[PDB]
Amino acid sequence: IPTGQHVVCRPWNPEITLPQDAEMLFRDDKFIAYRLV
Repeated sequence: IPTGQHVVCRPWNPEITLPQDAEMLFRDDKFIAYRLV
């Protein structure tokens, strides 16, 4: 994880709601990956 950033994964949720400070990385069948910047 790049310094100052935080990568977070959550249980798969097609309707996942992320903050404006988040960027989407990818969506899996098990979990969804995003990072805070």
